[PDB]
Amino acid sequence: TATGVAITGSAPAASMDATLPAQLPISAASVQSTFTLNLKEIEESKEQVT
Amino acid sequence: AFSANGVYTLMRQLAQTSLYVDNFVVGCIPQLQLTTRKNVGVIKNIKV
Amino acid sequence: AFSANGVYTLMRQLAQTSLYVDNFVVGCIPQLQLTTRKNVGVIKNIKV
Amino acid sequence: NEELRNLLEAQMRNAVEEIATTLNKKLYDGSGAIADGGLIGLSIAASGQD
Amino acid sequence: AKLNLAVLNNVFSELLTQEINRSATFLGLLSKYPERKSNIQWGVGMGGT
Amino acid sequence: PLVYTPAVRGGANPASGSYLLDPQYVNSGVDILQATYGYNINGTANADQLLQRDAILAILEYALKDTAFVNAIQAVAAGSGVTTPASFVSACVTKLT
Amino acid sequence: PLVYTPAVRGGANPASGSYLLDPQYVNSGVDILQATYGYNINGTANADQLLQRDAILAILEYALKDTAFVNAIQAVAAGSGVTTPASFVSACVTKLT
Repeated sequence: TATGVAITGSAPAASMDATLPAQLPISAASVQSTFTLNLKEIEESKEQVT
Repeated sequence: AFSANGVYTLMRQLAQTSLYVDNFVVGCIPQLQLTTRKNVGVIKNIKV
Repeated sequence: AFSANGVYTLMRQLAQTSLYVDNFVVGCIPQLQLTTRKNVGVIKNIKV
Repeated sequence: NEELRNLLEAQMRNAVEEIATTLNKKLYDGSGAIADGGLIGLSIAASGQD
Repeated sequence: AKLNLAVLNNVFSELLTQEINRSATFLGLLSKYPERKSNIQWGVGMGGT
Repeated sequence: PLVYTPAVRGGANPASGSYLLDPQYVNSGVDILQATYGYNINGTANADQLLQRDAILAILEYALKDTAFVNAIQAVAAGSGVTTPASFVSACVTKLT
Repeated sequence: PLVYTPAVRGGANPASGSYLLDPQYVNSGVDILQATYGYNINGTANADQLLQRDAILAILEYALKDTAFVNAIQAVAAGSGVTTPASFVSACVTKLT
């Protein structure tokens, strides 16, 4: 703050500035996927599909 | 009073009474001054 | 703060109001710190 | 801390030293059971029970 | 029972965001002057002849 | 029955267990709190402590921020037998029963 | 009338106003808090908010550590209609008055 006193005044009241946190958490979850393909399908798809 | 953007401000760190305090101050002494209210035009209350 | 026997103390001559006065101070700021109370033994309440 | 920094390497040396200190504790209390680790121990080696 | 659940520490980062608006536009163009007197006096001339 | 979820938005249940509380302004004005909450350190579950931890976070995320709860716990502390606050916390339990 | 001191031993009224709480083990078992408490950051405390600060620090130090207060706040949460815990705190403020 900045207030106005007289020239022969008496030094007005105290005031400082301020900061604040944010803390923004991330560490719980994930985005995942599976697909579970077979081992015999990867041979009968090289001479089956054009 | 030094230089602060053309406004003369004076520091003067104050006195001290306890062992652990500093208790500064800073201030200036201003005035605006308009000559010849002839060039001056105002418009009042607009819807805003 | 100087280092009298490793303990840091601060001088701080205070501000004076009358003409013939000085009004000094002196002080420090301590803390003791024991880790790991494993090596420690006490023999409380001897006849004395 | 440097030890708590690498979390696998700290618990690696922390489990071997638990195997080592639970093993001599069973050298005095061994009974041959699976919960006693299979050790026989001095509880019945330093007395006559067969 | 985690072995560093109470030794991990919370450290900020150099990202101070200026949020408050403390601007000075009209003060910035008034062509400042150092008047070291008690009061400013000048002359205003009306008519009459 | 009560269906409380951790009110900290992105990160209700963490991997480490250091569930970092969000900072909250406690007197409805002037102070700030900034807690954490480390999970299981002397056991795991007990199947009862999951309901008591379901109420510790409720009295700490929401209640101290509230302005009507704190004026109630202000009124209990002004009683005629409330000093040396092991009697403060015992004269509020009998209010809650 | 309540008489009270900050419970951490050598750190009662700090210089910077960051009153670091000493950690308590809250669920009678398995958890930990490690909170702090910032002093006046949005003004001052104007002679009534000292009394609210007198009771928030008592409910945060000597109450969450206790085993009969966390069991007294457990039984309110298992009541009737105490869901969505902005009503858990409003069903607790009716017991304290």
